[PDB]
Amino acid sequence: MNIFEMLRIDEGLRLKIYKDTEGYYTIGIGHLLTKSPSLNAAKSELDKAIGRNCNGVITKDEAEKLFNQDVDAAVRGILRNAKLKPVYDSLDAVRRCALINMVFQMGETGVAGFTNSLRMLQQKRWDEAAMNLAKSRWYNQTPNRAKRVITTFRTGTWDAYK
Ligand SMILES: [Cl-]
Ligand SMILES: [Cl-]
Repeated sequence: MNIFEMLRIDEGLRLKIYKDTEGYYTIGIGHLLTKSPSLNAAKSELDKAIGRNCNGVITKDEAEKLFNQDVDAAVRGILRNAKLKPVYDSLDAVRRCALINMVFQMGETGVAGFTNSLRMLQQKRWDEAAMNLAKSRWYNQTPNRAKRVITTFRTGTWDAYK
């Protein structure tokens, strides 16, 4: 198992513009296009991201390209973030993937706001951090996915995904 496989399971793959769980226009493997209510704005953002007239549809290849970009951006973002970097540095390989997952989903900023949880992960207090992570909007809105990420942090293994 690796980050790509992990995220492919949590996000799915769709080749046509769709609304995410929060109602935002998205495509491919969890690639947010926009938070605007306008399908056109979405369609516009899409073409700009692909560089062609897409008419709201893309190919698999294109979906995978956006995915590679997004994963790279997430890692780089973590590594640039004063709050995130130290946490990342302190973790083992598996749990690092869990932190990338959260960043991909919620943004650097979003994750950086899980102050208490971050401190606990940094102190290697697995069970405590898991419980704290659970007390969040995130957990309440997408519980199955949250639970998978949380178990990953708790155990340090890929069991939730197997
Ligand atoms: Cl809560
Ligand atoms: Cl879910």
